[PDB]
Order: sequence, then C-alpha cells, then structure tokens
Amino acid sequence: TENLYFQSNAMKYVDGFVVAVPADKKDAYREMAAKAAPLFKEFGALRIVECWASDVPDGKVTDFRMAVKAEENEEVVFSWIEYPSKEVRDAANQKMMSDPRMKEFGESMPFDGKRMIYGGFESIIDE
Amino acid sequence: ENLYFQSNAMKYVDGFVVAVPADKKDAYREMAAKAAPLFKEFGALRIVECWASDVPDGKVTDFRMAVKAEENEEVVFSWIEYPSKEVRDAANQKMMSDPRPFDGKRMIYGGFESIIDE
Ligand code: NA
Ligand code: NA
Repeated sequence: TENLYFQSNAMKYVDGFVVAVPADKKDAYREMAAKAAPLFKEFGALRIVECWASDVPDGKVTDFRMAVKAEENEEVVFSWIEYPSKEVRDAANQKMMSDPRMKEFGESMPFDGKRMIYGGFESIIDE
Repeated sequence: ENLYFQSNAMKYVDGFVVAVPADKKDAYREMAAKAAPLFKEFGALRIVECWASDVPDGKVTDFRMAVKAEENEEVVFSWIEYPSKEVRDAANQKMMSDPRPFDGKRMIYGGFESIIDE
C-alpha cells in the first residue's frame, strides 16, 4: 500500500537487467522469476519487477532488440531489483550465488545468459 | 482466483536506457526532476532515473554497447510506471500534443507489461 516514508527512503540502488527470452518460454520464465523473487527479498531486495515486451520500437542506430541481439523467436524482457544501498545489493548477490536454491531451479535458464545485459545503478531521481 | 486483481494489479512500464556525457550528470538530473511532475500529472505512478555504478563490460552484449556509449559517456537506466498501457499511451500523447544533455537516437526505449512485481 502507498507509504510516502518508504516511497521516499527505501530504494537507493538498482540492478537492471535486459534479457532476450524465447516467446514460447514466457510461462517458464515467469515461473523461474517467481521462484527467484522471494529469495532476493530474503537477502535484502526491496522489490523485483520483470516486464515483457509490449510496444518496443525498432531503430536503425540502437534499440532494445539490438541491445540483447534478440533472435526472431525471442522477446525482450526489461527487469530490475531495488535495494536500499549498494552494500545490500552486493551482499544479496553474493548470497544468491552461494544458495543451492538457485543452483537448482536457476541453472535451467529459459534464456541465453550470454546475451543478457546487467549492471548496478545508483538512484538519482525517484519521484 | 480474483479477476479484479488479475485485471488491475500489474503495472505498465516505459523503460529507457540512455548514453549521457559523464560531465552532464547534474544537467541530466535537473532535466528529469523537471519532467517528473509533468509525467505524474499525466498519470505516471513513478519516475526513476539511475546512473551507472557497477556496469560490467561484455564481449557479446552489455549496457554500454546497448546505447553505443562513447568513452566520455555513462549509461542511465530509467523507467516510468503506469497503471496500464492506456494510461501510458494517454500520458505520452499528452507529452506529444500539449505542454512545454544526451544523444536521443542512441537512447533505447520501449513499453513493457509487468509480469512479476514482488
Ligand atoms: Na533495429
Ligand atoms: Na561479490
């Protein structure tokens, strides 16, 4: 529910992900993320959001499909995880990597890990 | 099963990834601060702009290649949340019809439907 104190103060750091996912694997992907999400929260994540292409324009210089070298059978996913600080983000990711829960239902990735793009970013505007 | 939740719960997100000259960070922040109130007025739930902090280089793809970033530039990861595609479309149409520090063509942009929000 809306809470202006949490809204104002909670997030300071974001891990952003852009993924190419086979279109027929939408459900598999959603299920994987639904399994991962509570784990990230356990480790200090504030929120995990995964968004499936709806209206993604094609360009000649750059575009979201070019960014993940998307193949004809694939759709672009735009996703992120919100954290209270870089330090919590770092701790969470280290934990995730040492968790057998994501060793299992996590190594069956319904997408090409090589083409995923990823980075940590500091919040500069959040309104 | 609750069809009211099913139909309404998930938000619609316009995602933006932008190459911005590193020396224009404040200019970029103040631009976004100015635009935010207008997007909210038009129906946005939230506007977020994030500046590169730990963005690894890759050989296949990475955030810098995604916006064909130049040596003097950093990557911004940004989004705007809406209740639905319809509000998103209305808000952007208002932006195009109505109102009032980065390489606009290299920016990548798209509308996306949230499928997980936890
Ligand atoms: Na293109
Ligand atoms: Na580490």
